[PDB]
Amino acid sequence: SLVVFPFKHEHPEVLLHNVRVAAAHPRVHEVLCIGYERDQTYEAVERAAPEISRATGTPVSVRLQERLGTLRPGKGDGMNTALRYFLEETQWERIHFYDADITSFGPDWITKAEEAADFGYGLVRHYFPRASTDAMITWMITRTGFALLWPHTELSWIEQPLGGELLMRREVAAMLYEDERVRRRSDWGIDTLYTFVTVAAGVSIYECYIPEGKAHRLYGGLDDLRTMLVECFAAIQSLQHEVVGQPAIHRQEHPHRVPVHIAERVGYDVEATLHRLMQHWTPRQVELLELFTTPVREGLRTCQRRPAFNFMDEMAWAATYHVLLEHFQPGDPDWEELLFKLWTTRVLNYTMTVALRGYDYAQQYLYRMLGRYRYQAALE
Ligand SMILES: Nc1nc2c(ncn2[C@@H]2O[C@H](COP(=O)(O)OP(=O)(O)O)[C@@H](O)[C@H]2O)c(=O)[nH]1
Ligand SMILES: [Mn+2]
Repeated sequence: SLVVFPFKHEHPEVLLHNVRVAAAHPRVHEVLCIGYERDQTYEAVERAAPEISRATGTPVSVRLQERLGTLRPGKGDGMNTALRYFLEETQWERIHFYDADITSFGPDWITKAEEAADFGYGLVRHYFPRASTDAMITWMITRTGFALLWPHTELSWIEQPLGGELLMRREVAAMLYEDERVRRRSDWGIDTLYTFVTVAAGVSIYECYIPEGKAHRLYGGLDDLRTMLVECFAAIQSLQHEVVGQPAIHRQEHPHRVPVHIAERVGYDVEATLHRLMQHWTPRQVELLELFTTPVREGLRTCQRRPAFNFMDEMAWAATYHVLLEHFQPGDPDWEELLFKLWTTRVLNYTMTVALRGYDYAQQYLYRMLGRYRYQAALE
């Protein structure tokens, strides 16, 4: 198999460790690191490369991402450049992706995936336990969107649609490299694209569970995620009129109980997030609210004077979602900030009226949210 780690600003030690793990694995026949730019990490890898290759019998290659798409040049270009290398410069039967910044990586990751592929699945997705205030894009944007737009489909049932850890059969990779909507998505929307398209094409999917969780880079306040938020919402938006094919087999490994350290983690700085809600206002944003339902309009307007979020419950979010699908303009600075504030109030609502009632309570809620969304959408 080919194992790929795409990287941007990672520390060298962290990535080289993971490369060492993959290179040591009996089933891995090459590893490719795909860099955003040539930096300290890129060079570090390049010189450790031929030395790891002889100690293991596995070639390791570094390469720059190239401009294959047309949105922000970001992770998409990275993964697609990797697709091209896999498909055009090698004859390997399978391709693995794993985020570069993982600190809990081990060979069972690889093993579990390969075995599932042996079992016959076209695509294998690693999923993990996550803290109840993490994954807020995943739930509030990606899964919610898939549920509101494609209720009868397998799409909202994917556990981790933004997740970067996965394995594909060659033909699946080829199919994806050849799909214009996929190639286009050079920014953060790549994972959403791979998820959507593999499902839509009737690829057979297995989601295997990694109990240890994903130890990666940590994040402080909510606006760390702002670009990602817009790009991820954009991705859904652009798919909104697509149609989905007959589904294949979709099965998911049963999840273990959550590590205590994970159930006990807090995803963001509440104070700072409340502060941020009252910032970066413009008259244009205030006028743009006129597009929204009264409680959302009035809700968000209050945020100019003081933080408000009780209004942003599950129904209000769905209504807000429909307006955004219709009027949101990627590239528009005001729409971008409005989406951010708006998502922000949803997260806070969820944090105080759900996450605070406890981990299990939150998880049960989130799944029931999707359920209710799926059911509402299929009546209209
Ligand atoms: N090649 C490439 N890799 C990227 C880019 N942006 C992010 N990455 C990598 O994609 C993976 C996910 O990035 P990260 O910020 O840690 O994702 P997150 O944990 O979900 O917030 C990591 O391996 C990053 O190094 C990019 O523009 N190009
Ligand atoms: Mn990460």
